[PDB]
Amino acid sequence: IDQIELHLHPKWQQEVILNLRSAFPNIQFIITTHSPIVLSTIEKRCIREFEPNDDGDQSFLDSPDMQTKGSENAQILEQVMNVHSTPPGIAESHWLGNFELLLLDNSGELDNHSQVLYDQIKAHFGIDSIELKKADSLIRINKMKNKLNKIRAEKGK
Amino acid sequence: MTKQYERKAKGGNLLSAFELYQRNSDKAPGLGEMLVGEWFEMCRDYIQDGHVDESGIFRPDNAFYLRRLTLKDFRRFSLLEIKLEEDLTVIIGNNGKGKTSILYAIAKTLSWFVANILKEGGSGQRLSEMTDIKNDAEDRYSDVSSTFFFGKGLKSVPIRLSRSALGTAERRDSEVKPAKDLADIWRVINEVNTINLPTFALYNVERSQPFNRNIKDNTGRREERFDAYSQTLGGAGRFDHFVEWYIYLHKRTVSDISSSIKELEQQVNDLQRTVDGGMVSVKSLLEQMKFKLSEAIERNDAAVSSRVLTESVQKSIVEKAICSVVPSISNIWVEMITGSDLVKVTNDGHDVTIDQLSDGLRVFLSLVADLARRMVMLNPLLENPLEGRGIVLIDQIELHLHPKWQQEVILNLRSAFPNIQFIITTHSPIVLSTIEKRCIREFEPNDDGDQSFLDSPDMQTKGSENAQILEQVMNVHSTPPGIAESHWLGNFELLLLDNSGELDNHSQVLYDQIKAHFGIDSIELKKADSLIRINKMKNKLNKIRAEKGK
Amino acid sequence: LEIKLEEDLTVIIGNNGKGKTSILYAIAKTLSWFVANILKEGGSGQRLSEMTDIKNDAEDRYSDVSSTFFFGKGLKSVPIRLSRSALGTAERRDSEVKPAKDLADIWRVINEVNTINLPTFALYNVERSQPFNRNIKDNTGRREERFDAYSQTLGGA
Repeated sequence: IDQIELHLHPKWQQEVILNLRSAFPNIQFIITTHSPIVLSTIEKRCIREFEPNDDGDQSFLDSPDMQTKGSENAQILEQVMNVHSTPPGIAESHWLGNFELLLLDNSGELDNHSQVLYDQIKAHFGIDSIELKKADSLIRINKMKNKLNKIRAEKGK
Repeated sequence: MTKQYERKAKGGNLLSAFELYQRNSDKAPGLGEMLVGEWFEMCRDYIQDGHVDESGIFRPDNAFYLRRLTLKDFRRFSLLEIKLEEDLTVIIGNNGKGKTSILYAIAKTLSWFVANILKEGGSGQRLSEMTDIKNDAEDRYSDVSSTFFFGKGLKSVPIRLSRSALGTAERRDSEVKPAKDLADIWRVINEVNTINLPTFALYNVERSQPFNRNIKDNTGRREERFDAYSQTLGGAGRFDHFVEWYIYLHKRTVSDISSSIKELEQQVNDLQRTVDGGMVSVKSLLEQMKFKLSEAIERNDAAVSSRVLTESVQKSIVEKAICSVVPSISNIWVEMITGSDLVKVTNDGHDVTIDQLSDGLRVFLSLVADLARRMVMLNPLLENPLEGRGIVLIDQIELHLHPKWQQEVILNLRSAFPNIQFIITTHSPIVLSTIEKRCIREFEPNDDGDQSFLDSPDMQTKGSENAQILEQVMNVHSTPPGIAESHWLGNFELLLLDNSGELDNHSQVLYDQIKAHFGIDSIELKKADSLIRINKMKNKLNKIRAEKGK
Repeated sequence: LEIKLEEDLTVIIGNNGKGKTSILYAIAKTLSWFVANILKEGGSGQRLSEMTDIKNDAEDRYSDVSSTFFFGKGLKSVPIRLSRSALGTAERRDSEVKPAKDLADIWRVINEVNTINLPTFALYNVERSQPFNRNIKDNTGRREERFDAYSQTLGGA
């Protein structure tokens, strides 16, 4: 079967391999795919991984180092398929990294540009977004660590 | 009669000026030439007028796009309305939800535009009665409605396509008169003084076709401007027409007029100097040669006289589109060394022909190549023909593409084709991670066709990650439910939560089994260690609180 | 390239232009000999083409596809080699398919003496997802014939 995930929603990719291997238990299936959701139902020993930087001169075709059966699809996408979970072509992806870099570039406290970009993150992702949740957790951790560093360096002289 | 028509034409409406143009076209020439000329020139300024922005991209002042679609008793839908976006609209949902059906309805609507641009009083495609009518529908007829927008002059272009059942004996009619009027003004201003026409293209999932190199019967002329409307809304792109057109561009960067002129004339003159005594027994070949020379001295005069872009800059613009959108390809050419004129592409490294490509780097190549070809033929008066108006319907844009290249397919398409309104359907969260929430029209999973409004998701998908988009927008879990190994972290969470937080025998053997299945460098084992130490931290804080007070 | 396919399920992953379709196509060309010699005595399966199968940078101008099958402890190795030389070359390379001929001849002979269960070889390429028309019904082959089950079982859809 070449590209078993053809035209299938990622809800029927979670069970296509299990259904096929339960109905046809003695057929040897040899299958190609581009989907971490299909790979999440397949053992690591059943996977033959092509390296991204090969020229066709490799003498073997090997399994990954990560057990994919039962793993998260984002973890399989990052590790097995060598693909970012969050896209690098979108400038809105690196906003949280630039935000925490700006927080460390300050004294750990919020200033004008970091507050503007945090409001940008707020108005982009929304109230219940986990990007905002990680952003406010970063604010809490760095802002309280400022007072920790101050109270430890007061007695250090 | 025309006293308020002149004011309506001066106010920024082109239909009234078109009516005065049509009334004064068959009037007395000479003295009446100036008024019909200035109203025609006003219509041409309204169509052609636009400006480059600060980004260097041509933006027309009067854009053309579909803005609202209504399906009544059409296929699985009872009554549904979609407010489509100006630039990108993504339709997502489960299998058998109706996303290939919305694109089919929009293609049936745009077929009338294509047909009435092509021919005066042409008839486009219409709805079927065996499939398009809703089963167990009490009305026994279906219709689709579109409300196209063509600037401030035409705020609404209402088109209805109706069809009754196979034997219900009704005469439901399609309202295609504003489509007729808009395509008729496009055709008449084009034939008087050529204008940049809009493109319409449908790329259904039956563009995954085996490539046959020759298959060359292809009835029609591949250089004529109204060949970009030939089989455009029919599923597969005409990649065979593209490769013949590209071969003709390669052999028209000097070496085809050479063939039509020099060798044909020299064969004809050799026969003419042979037959100076007459003698039909070799004069038989000569009349065939002279007729072939006449046939090739046609199909060239229009190519020189009706030429706005030169025949090499079209090739350069098409190559720029290919190597800008399609990721692995970096150069594309035609080589004639063999004598079969074969097109070759450059992957990462090696130079291979089009037969030896993949089936996801060739299908996407055929899509981009056909769309760039149709825009180059249909938009000759621009410095970049890909900054042209149109509507393109792509069905499952993420077809046969690796998730590395689904992260940039939409960005490349919307960066190379800025003025196309794309109306796509996807099945992948990698593609939706690069698309804003307002461009997404989802179907709920608990849907049976009675809904009347497709709405955006509640979370922003642009810049979000695959796990969160897949769990909240696709509404499917990251860990698969069918794999019993995927519930072990949750079971470990419950067998820690019910106890105080110390590892008992069952929690210890579950930790050992999680470690043995996943490994030592796994997110599941790291998360289990984090839960163990935060529950020990909870117990330590509770013991310190109990020692402090009671 | 050397592949160590699993007994039950094997999944081949990688980018586009890595050769997974080529691997499945090579296996289908190998299994066509088994299918054709199950149907007809002295039959011939498909063979590698001269235009696409040979590498464009091959210095030897021939291509080999060497498969090794397993049929129990009694017959542990069934070798089969599909070889093809380049077009316009005086040197010609033959294919050694004799163990495949022997095994499929055995299957056909035992079947025609006393009816046995036959293995199911199938390829499901991207060549599927063609549109369905109910009106195409006229065909030759008598669909209820058991050996009609091998009718176009490989080659795509």
